[PDB]
Amino acid sequence: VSLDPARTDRPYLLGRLFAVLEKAQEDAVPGANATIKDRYLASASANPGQVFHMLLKNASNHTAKLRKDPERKAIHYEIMMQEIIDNISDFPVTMSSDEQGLFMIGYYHQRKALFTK
Amino acid sequence: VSLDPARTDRPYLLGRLFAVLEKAQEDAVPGANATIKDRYLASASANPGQVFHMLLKNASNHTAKLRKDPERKAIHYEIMMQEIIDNISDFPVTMSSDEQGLFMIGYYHQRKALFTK
Amino acid sequence: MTAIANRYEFVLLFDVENGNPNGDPDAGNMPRIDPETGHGLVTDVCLKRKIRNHVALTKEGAERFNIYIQEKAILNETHERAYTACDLKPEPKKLPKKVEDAKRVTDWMCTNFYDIRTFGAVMTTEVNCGQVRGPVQMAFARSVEPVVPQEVSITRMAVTTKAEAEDNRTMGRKHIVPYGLYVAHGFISAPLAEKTGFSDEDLTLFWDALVNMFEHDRSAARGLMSSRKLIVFKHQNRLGNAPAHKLFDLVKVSRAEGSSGPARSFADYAVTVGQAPEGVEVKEML
Amino acid sequence: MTAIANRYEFVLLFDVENGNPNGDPDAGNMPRIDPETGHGLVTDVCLKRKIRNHVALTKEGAERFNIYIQEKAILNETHERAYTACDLKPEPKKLPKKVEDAKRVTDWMCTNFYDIRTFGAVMTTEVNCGQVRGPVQMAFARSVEPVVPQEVSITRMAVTTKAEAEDNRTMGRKHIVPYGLYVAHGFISAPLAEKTGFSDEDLTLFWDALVNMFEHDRSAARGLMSSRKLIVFKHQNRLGNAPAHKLFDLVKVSRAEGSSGPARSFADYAVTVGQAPEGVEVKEML
Amino acid sequence: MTAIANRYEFVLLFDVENGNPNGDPDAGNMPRIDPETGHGLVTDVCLKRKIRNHVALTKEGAERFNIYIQEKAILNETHERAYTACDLKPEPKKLPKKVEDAKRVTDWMCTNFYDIRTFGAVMTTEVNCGQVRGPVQMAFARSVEPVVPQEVSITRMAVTTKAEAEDNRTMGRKHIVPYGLYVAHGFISAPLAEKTGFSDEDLTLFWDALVNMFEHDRSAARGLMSSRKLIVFKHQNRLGNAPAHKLFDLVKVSRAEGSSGPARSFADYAVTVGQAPEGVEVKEML
Repeated sequence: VSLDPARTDRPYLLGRLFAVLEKAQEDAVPGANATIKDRYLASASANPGQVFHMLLKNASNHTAKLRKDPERKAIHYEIMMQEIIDNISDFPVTMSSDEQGLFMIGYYHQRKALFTK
Repeated sequence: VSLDPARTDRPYLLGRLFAVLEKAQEDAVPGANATIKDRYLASASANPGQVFHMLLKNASNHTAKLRKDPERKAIHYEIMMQEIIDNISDFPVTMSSDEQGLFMIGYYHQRKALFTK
Repeated sequence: MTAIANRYEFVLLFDVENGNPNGDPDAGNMPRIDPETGHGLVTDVCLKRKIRNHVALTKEGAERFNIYIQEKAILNETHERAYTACDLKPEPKKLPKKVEDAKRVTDWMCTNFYDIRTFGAVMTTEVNCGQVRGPVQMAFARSVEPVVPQEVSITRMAVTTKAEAEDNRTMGRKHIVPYGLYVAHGFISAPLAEKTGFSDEDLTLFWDALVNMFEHDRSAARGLMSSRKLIVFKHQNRLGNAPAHKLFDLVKVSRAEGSSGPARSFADYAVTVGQAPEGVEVKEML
Repeated sequence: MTAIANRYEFVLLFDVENGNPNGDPDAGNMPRIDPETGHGLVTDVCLKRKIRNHVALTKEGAERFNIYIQEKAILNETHERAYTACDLKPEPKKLPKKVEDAKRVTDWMCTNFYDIRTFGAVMTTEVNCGQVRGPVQMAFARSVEPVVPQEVSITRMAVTTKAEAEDNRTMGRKHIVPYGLYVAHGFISAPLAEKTGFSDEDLTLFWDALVNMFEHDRSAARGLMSSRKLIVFKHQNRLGNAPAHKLFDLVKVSRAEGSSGPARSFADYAVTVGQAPEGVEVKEML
Repeated sequence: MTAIANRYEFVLLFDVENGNPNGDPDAGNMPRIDPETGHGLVTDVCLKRKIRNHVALTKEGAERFNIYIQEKAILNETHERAYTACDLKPEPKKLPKKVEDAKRVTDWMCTNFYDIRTFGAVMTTEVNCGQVRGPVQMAFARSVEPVVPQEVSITRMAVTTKAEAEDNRTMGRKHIVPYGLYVAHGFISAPLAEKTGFSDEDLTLFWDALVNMFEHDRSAARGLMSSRKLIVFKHQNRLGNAPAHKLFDLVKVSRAEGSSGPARSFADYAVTVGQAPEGVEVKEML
């Protein structure tokens, strides 16, 4: 496929993490008018180290809301998050323009994969 | 990039400590509708100095309970906790957002390792 | 209905005990907190809603004291009523061409609706009535110290709909704040009051609503909520004699001596009020 | 339905000896506690369940005193019973299009289900019936001083299932609070009673249930649980004559003189009731 | 009009608590942020509009203190007024050929309208009045530390026209900056003041507007905004005797000893101002 789970580039991994968090929020809370990409994309790409922690808090809450129901995907997203943050030593304080482009590329690559039936 | 036992960065150590506390709790008290992560993750990072110590006494209770039964994990868990505690000079009253992101990174790094093996 | 002649700022102190002061629609129903510092929050919208409820309850929808934002009310029908009262034919999306007609239609509802007269409203819709800024308005309430909400798991011995596994138990959950003392700031402006006709009796009713705001909104989730202090600064001049931030700092709340653990009652705090500047009168309404 | 014509505030004192007043579904069925301080908690839901059980035991399904939430009841089926009584066909998820019909359905539901009439309910399922806030509300019961739950391990002679590992003397456990005195607050609002028909006979039955709440709730999990005091503040007029927190502060519970060790009997506590404001009548049922 | 005879530079410090200092029209309504560092931004036009509002409020349309842009006016009508007051025909899309009259119309515009005289304006339209550069200029305000805008969900218990659930029959959005301390730079040019007539009374009124800019700008979405520091550098001669960047570097902002966690009040920042160069006088009493 197009997604490369072996890239291990910090912008790419952050984009993938953002995509999986958005998918988790979308699953946990259907019908919401705005998704994570609509709200925190600007802040996330501006200073990831300042907002990714709260994004992860919200993702944890969303996964908690999903694990209770007997249909348990929640665990799958949690393992994805373990793997993605495994390769990050620390969040970047700022991301360069090309790094932001790679961030968006990784986000879109991860998002399509999670849409597979 | 993976768990570094020699990171000696206070937010990272706090994240690892929270991960091990959560694992010990879910080992000692199975079937909980709400794990300690869901309940206390945000407060742990926001105000470590106010909530970690009570988590620590609860962890001591869990370690005693687990050690009472013939099975063991909880020796490995309590030695982990003590080792992490020595390096932490003191629990901050409040942490900056970047510090909280590092805390989340450390928590996930520690949590992944506990699953392995 | 002469408008007020002074500029007011006030500070309201209320606290919750084993309750959910304001749920968060996004974070499930967890009480609103600051994700970075952990302090609790209560949107000014919630306090304005409680004031509206108290006004509706105490005045029983008397003349000139109706609530514009009422339960399951249809705002466009209210706009149609206003147009009919003013004897105008509403345009599909637009105010009356003449300024006089637009002013009349806006003023009718600015007069015979209390919440529009006080907090203003945005009324541009398929039936357009304009805008009002409102003289009175409040900021977000913020807890003095971090709050640690606790999820309370509760079970139900009945079931909703028959099914394979459903007569059968089901598991729910509650969110509560063990305790938290919230501070809310507010401002009242004479010019906007002149524009909207905000009268003195309206101000007295507003104070009464603030002091007795929570006494009638008891519910299963809200727990015990009460208002503890209400300091109002009255300026001698219509435009004011001191910056608002200077006045808000006169009221200082801190831990009472001896108390060392997390707060669990209003007795754990000490509240002091300083001396106001020359042109400002300070009243401890509560 | 002649609704009550006053506003009430009551505080209830009950204690548990070598028992589990309310098990925590998360902490392995341990008694609920406030983790930051250790004070025990008993959710208002538990007290409401006990009141419902007492009402069902005493009235035994009278015409107007059925309980809407029972062990062997499917709520949606009960909702369908209301629509047929009102001669309506339930829309799959919405209320009747005509507001009068919806009011009829909700009033019918309140008329014959005592718990809906008292504590209110949420009944917006597929067979929608609306909502009811309920005049009577209660807050979490909180122990006067910290409790120390204990785990007691127990053994069984029998083995549940044939297991080759069998001797398999299974080790069960019970969670026990050596002693704890709990204080529970509550409110009754006349405005909501008027909207549901909460009458004076209902109020007397509620007082009776509070007095005899635990006397028929004996079981293995709970030890000797009993209610000790019940102070009722009846306000003179439809709305309050004093803030609720002021009334609750009158009932001061303090350690009895001559007691220094950990509390182990109600004699270790002394309860004193202060002077109620001029507009409030205080009567002591226990 | 005796124009000012000295060059000025000033630095303004203001902060917002749980507010939205300036929304982004093309990105929902989020507060403007630097797209690479996350620092908040407030456009100069916003501060200029606040100054205009303060002038209009405090002068009530007095003579020579009108405001050009005002609020939902037609500027071409103002240009027609100017032409009529000068006895000229505004028929051509160009300025009058006679340079004297072309200057007379613009001089009338500057004399009558305060914001034209202060900030300048472009009046090249169907009816043309020329251009004015504006003695007073101010750059973008920029927060001293990165801000994290927060989207707050809010509901409404009323519907505009009709809802599909006839459930969250209305869900809104509120953007707030938990805290941010912004720094705004500004310049005042003597030659341009001499061209337009910006006098000393105008400068005093401008200082007053800067100091009390936010005291009457309260709104539901603004939160609590306040002006904290205003340092004014005055040069001894018309053209000035020190580079602007040198002066602004004298005002320094740092966290001081409150480094614990995010900044949430002006007390978390320390402001110090150094000694001005030989020919510059720094007055900070404002």
